[PDB]
Amino acid sequence: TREEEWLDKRTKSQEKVYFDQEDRKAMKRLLEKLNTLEVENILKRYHINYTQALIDELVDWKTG
Amino acid sequence: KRLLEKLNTAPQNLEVENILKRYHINYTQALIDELVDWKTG
Repeated sequence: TREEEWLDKRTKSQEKVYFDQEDRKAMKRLLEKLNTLEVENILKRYHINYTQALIDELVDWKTG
Repeated sequence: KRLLEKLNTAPQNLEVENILKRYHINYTQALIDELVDWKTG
């Protein structure tokens, strides 16, 4: 017999769901607002899609 | 002058290739040769 806990959980649960969606929109809006290296060039010449991880290894491979 | 006139006239390839394998990206000998030359440069 604990109804106070029931209301407390309902409050935290619904608030999280509501603001969780708002967090997504907030990131998209601020990201769109903010929108408006040797290994990087060589790979672009070969028009090969390169991930950030691959760039790190090649740089480490040279320095190492 | 005479000696001056006379002077005037693989593993790294495997390392880079293995890396390109892990990312399953298309690799060509020209790219590997340049990266190898890029390492020495």
